[PDB]
Amino acid sequence: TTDGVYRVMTRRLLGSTQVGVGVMQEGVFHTMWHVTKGAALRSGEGRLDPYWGDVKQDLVSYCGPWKLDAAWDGLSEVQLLAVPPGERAKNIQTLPGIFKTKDGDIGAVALDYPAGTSGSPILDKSGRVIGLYGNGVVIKNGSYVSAITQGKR
Amino acid sequence: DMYIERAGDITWEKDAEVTGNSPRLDVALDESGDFSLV
Ligand SMILES: CNC1Cc2ccccc2C1
Repeated sequence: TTDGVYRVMTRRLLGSTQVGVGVMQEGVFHTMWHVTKGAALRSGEGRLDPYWGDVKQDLVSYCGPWKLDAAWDGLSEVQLLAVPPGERAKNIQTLPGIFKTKDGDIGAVALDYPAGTSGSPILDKSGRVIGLYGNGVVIKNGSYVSAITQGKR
Repeated sequence: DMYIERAGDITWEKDAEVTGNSPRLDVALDESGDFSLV
């Protein structure tokens, strides 16, 4: 239950497989819906039950409501704390681009990691989580760009 | 059945590697939560 970044694992496939990542903050676990499909999670001998989720936002929280409310400032570089399958956590600094939608603008990071890295946090210079990595699009040249996906608190 | 394993603290790293560009893209988000290019 300590604050920090966590791997989401399953043993129902061959070996142990990392299906994603998430953030423990203020007693609540935060990840992307497509990682868990809203299923319960085990932490040691304890169980974490889903509390809130939304397929369209592609987010889910466990044990309480969504706690992360920092937002990209629109101007400064950020850091992806990528936690790739089988690999040490590592910070990658980048200047976000922008997803333009009919409903407004969203920051986006042009960084490409395995699908199991979904749910890794994106941070501002104060260390606050401004969103989660892993819901995005493939652009004309074939590379991957993730929205900075943030919930509501 | 899914389980979680701690991987680190959430902190800004002062001398992190810098990379990636900054594309401005028109996108649409469908009811299934999938983004597409416009
Ligand atoms: C083709 N994408 C690569 C990017 C990456 C980074 C760490 C580990 C694995 C991989 C797959």
